[PDB]
Amino acid sequence: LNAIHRILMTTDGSITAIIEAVTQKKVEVETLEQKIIRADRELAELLEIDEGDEVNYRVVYLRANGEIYAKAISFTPLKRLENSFREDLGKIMRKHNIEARREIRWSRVEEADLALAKELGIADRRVISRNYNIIHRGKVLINITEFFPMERF
Amino acid sequence: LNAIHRILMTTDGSITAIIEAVTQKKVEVETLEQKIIRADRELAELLEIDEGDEVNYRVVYLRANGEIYAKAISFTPLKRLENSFREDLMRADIPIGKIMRKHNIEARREIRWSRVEEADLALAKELGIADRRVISRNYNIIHRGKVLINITEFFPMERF
Repeated sequence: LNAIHRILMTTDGSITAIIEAVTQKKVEVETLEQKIIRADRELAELLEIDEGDEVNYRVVYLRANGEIYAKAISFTPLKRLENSFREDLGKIMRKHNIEARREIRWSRVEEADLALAKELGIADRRVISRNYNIIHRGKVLINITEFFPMERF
Repeated sequence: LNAIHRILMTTDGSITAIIEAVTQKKVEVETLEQKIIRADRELAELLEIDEGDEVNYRVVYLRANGEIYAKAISFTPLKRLENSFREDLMRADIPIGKIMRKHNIEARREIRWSRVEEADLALAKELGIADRRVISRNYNIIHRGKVLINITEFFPMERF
């Protein structure tokens, strides 16, 4: 673990700002899936909503230079969206002046299922992964899981 | 400019966490001073409060080893605080970040400057630095649409 790796392991700051500072390039987001799904029991618990509530499920790459620096999976309860914010669905957040806090649930170094390894196009299969909530008006607004290919940082 | 300097320039995460990661040492926060001041015109404007309103003024060091990795200067209008938040601030030894976590403060940030300078002789002596370049930043923490805290931070580039 180098110094960037260790900052990634512990930070509660924007991961896009870190990527932009490291690469000195703007992050480009590619959406790989976006679906409305119904929350099961465990997802309902995580998002503090009722089982069967609608949740926006999104999978993305964050690119910088032209390489993938993160893969990110998010769950956003629709019940929780202001009507403007809903039609739009971090860029949505600075744009709407959203006040929130971040709750880092876990972070870890791991391999890196062979699927993910091939997807990201990495030789060294070590990734940092983390999970956090974005808390707005005292409730989970978004739960985010992120994967950082270590050899890229 | 290295990657860590550039991270420091833009980050909205805990500077305490970043220093502990870079050094792999625990940081100790020293509150050098905490005072009550009355806002003059420029402060009242910075904080959008009334001239004469009471402001908590706090100067802090982040040390890792025995070396200063950051100096932070904060202004916090006392009227903008709930009772228990205010008392925690008055306790003086509880870092601002911890106070906000403890009270579940939701916020956003507005950066006012983030730049490389250009440290005068006194700040250089104060930090104990040969190369005088520092990252200087200033931002407001906005809560409930108002300025909760204005924070200035100096990081000696030498230590990173």
